[PDB]
Amino acid sequence: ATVNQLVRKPRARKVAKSNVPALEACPQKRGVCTRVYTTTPKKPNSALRKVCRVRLTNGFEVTSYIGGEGHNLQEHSVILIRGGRVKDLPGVRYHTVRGALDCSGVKDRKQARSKYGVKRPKA
Amino acid sequence: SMQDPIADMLTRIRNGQAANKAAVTMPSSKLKVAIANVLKEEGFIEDFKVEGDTKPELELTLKYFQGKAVVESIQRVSRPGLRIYKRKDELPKVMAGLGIAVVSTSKGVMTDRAARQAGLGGEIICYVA
Amino acid sequence: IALNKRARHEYFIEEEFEAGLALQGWEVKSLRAGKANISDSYVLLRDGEAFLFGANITPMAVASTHVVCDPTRTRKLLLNQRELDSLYGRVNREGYTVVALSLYWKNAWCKVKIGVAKGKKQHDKRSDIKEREWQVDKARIMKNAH
RNA sequence: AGGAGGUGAGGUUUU
RNA sequence: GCUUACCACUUUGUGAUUCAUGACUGGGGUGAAGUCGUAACAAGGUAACCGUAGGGGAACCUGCGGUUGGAUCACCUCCUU
RNA sequence: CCGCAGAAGAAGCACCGGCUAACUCCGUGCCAGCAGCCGCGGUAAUACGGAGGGUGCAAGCGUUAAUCGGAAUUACUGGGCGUAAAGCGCACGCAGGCGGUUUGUUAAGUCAGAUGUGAAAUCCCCGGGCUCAACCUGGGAACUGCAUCUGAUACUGGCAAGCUUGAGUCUCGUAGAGGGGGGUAGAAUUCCAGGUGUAGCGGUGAAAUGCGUAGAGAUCUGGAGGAAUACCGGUGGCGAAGGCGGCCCCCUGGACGAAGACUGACGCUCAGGUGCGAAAGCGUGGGGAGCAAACAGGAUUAGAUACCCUGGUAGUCCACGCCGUAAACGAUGUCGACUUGGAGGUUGUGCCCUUGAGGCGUGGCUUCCGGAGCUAACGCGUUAAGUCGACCGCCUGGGGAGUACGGCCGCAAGGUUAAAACUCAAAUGAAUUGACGGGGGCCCGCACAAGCGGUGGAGCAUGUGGUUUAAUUCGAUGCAACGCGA
RNA sequence: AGCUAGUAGGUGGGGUAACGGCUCACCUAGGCGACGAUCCCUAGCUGGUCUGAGAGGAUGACCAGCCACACUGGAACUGAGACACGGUCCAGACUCCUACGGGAGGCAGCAGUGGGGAAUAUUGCACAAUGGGCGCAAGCCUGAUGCAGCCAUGCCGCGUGU
Ligand SMILES: [Mg+2]
Ligand SMILES: [Mg+2]
Ligand SMILES: [Mg+2]
Ligand SMILES: [Mg+2]
Ligand SMILES: [Mg+2]
Ligand SMILES: [Mg+2]
Ligand SMILES: [Mg+2]
Ligand SMILES: [Mg+2]
Ligand SMILES: [Mg+2]
Ligand SMILES: [Mg+2]
Ligand SMILES: [Mg+2]
Ligand SMILES: [Mg+2]
Ligand SMILES: [Mg+2]
Ligand SMILES: [Mg+2]
Ligand SMILES: [Mg+2]
Repeated sequence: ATVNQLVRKPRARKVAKSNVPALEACPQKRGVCTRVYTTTPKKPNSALRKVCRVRLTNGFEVTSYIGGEGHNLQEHSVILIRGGRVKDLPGVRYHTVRGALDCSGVKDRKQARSKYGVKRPKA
Repeated sequence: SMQDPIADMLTRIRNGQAANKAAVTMPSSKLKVAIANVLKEEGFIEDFKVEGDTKPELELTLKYFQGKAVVESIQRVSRPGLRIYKRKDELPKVMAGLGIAVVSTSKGVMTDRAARQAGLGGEIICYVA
Repeated sequence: IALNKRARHEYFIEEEFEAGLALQGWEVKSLRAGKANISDSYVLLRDGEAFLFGANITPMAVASTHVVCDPTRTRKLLLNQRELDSLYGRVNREGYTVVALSLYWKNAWCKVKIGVAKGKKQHDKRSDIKEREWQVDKARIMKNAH
């Protein structure tokens, strides 16, 4: 706290890691899911969750959660990851953009169409 | 050890105010009597008297308008560890003109308003309010 | 062994037998390997001798990249006539709920090792219900603010 | 309250 | 045209740093409370903790130095408060 | 710009439990599923999927990516280090930072005036033109900066002079387990030798391992050997810390008290660096009475690697070195000044009728309570955790981790510096109520203790669990279910 | 946590359009460094832009000034002005052509294609205006520039009606 101490060694700021290191300051990443499966969740939300391990173009393999009810995803699928973490899944910090070259929207879903890929129906 | 006489004087003044002492005594110097004069000009104290020749002793008497002390806050500014200097017009005004930021300028010791009127600057000894 | 850790930690299994089930070619050929998701299969009363419910199909890469094979498909349990009405009565007035536990093999048939488990009671929510009531009361009592 | 007068621990760790 | 010196690139030999890989091996975190014992939280039923040495299938145990971040006080008898 | 038919040719997204603006139904029923957090969803979901209806923006709405803000959450303005993360174990000291009082002189830091300059562009202000705007543009200010010339001398500083008020020396004493070396005394324990002497000794909550008719244990004589010094001895003293405890001698350090004389800022704090540094451990050579890691045997327990017992080596001891780690604590770094107090222990000193051990006090060390003040409170409180100044070190959510790697030191065990990846959304500190304690104190109970008579042993009846069938309808499950509903 | 000996300086020559170890011969053994020398990683810098009341933090999108570069590397010439962005020589990789005697090439210019990516443009018109260079000058050309195409990528305005 002494001014002489500050002069002899300036007070430095603590670095802060990004919550999505595998993105490297990029809005989205493309890869293909090395495996698509389901993972047991934590204590309170025992509802089953769907995940896939996908190796990106940067040489890193990450696990991404699948939203919606029913997933149009499998292995060998060209996917898109956007980022975002779920506190209910251990070690999961990614989300898949359903509707990017190998996925359809949620079947029989008429709400949040923009967020779930489906286009607005004519009738 | 004794690295700043002005800070010691301010601390003794504040302690006397806290303890409701009538008079506080200390060793004297030209800077100390100058600060005492600049404080007495605005009447933050009753009077300062320096006695003795071999060991000059300055004793300052504290004003008391009521049970509350006349001087409420007093803070050293230009400490030996960090000196403070401001421009001609950039001197601070404590409590928007209520109180004095004692400043020693080229001509001598004076208050913030006196420094602004004289159009010069110097080092800010202490804020008093 | 597909022990169904949920039904193991809660409401230990009491009664079971050995029988297969009916399925199409889409949701088969992976149960031979073993991959499946049969955790807490919600088997309920069906007119066709309590058709298999709850458990979904394995997420193995057998997909036609549209769906896995069948998001919801009929699965049939196997019983000549022993447990339709008795199962209804037990669920109604006993507390025993039959669920699927494991998938054993005769090397050909993926056997439905359905277990009749007891309905266990929920945890005492008598604290969180009052917490929610206090939260809504706090949200409602913000009226006198202008 | 200044100094010395003594018990009573193999007899239950888990949920 | 011949030649000398200065390089640039290449090659050789020997070093330094970094990355990936590597049979195997060590420790850590999360999940199940599955197995085993109960070490700590009360005097936690042997008060623990810190330093250090040794031992055990492990929580730990024991040997020596230090702390209260421990408990009754005095199962009786005294005399000072 | 003028004419041409007709609204005729042109609206979506997100959200609707609190943060935040918005409520109802249907179906699923910890399932399917939403989400940034809090958190939902176990038959009745305004939270999930759908529907209806509302709200927020609108040719644009939501998710994601990056910066700052809120984060005072790297804090210079503007944090903290006793118990939440944080005072190095302690001391010396260099570079470095700061610096008591007075005079003169320098213009260095600082202040004032003036000049040039800070490209244009861009922000901003006054206006103008594109249907206003977006956009463009004129003028102005600003760009806090930089260098130069002249003055100011209060402060910091360079130079020259001084002073004691700080800091040291000398004179005289005081107290002290301060440090090292060399001798020396006693008690006690162990062992050996000698005498008496018999069936036991030792030990535990209880037993046994262990020793013993060869003569133990027990009691008297002599001798050998090692460690520490009963009482005085004490919240007493000394030392920087660790630490220091019979007595004497030798060498020697440090502290305080009395004024006096002397130098005269010679001072304070320190990175690196140096030295000291409990105990344990390591190397060399001795020594070993007791204690006892590890180990052996006997107990306990369902098992005991341990608390119970008998042995028992290293070590504990000495001399020279290595190690440099402790809850090395006052969890409070060193130094200087100020601020009410009340009771104390020890020392020196003036002093008073020393009338007596007492009276008026004053300085050095230390303990408790306590005012203002401070702190989240507990509590600090003149020996501050209060008021301030000078300097150094340290902390930035927890685990991973004081861990690996790297460097250095060490014979070794290891010590110093010192992370990241990953994971969680808490971790923690003070304090209140209840609960609990094989915690304490106090008072009660066919509860304990004292008596009397019952069940489990036999026969019969009633209900329940298991089995069985067509049902053995069904309800209840310790006290508080079982001749219960009935 | 040490680096450096053409390295620090001087004496003279040479060299440069000019100073200078820029270089040569000799001599002196210093110079830099705890204000971080040397070494490793990263990085175009500035005016500015964003976020902030402020000090501060992030960054260098458009535009302007400066620097460096033109497949990688080395070297020189012309020219006042380069070690040369659509001049020259050479080593290496790649590609292309060849009659197999032997030659050409460097889109980080405008466009455009292959690959990468979450992801970003037409192989247009014109010197019509300004500017650029050449020339008595008319006049030449300019992928600078101006206009045109696509994209809601961002700002602004209007409309779906009363
Ligand atoms: Mg225990
Ligand atoms: Mg801010
Ligand atoms: Mg900040
Ligand atoms: Mg803080
Ligand atoms: Mg702490
Ligand atoms: Mg300390
Ligand atoms: Mg330590
Ligand atoms: Mg022994
Ligand atoms: Mg400490
Ligand atoms: Mg107190
Ligand atoms: Mg952390
Ligand atoms: Mg270590
Ligand atoms: Mg020359
Ligand atoms: Mg770069
Ligand atoms: Mg070209």
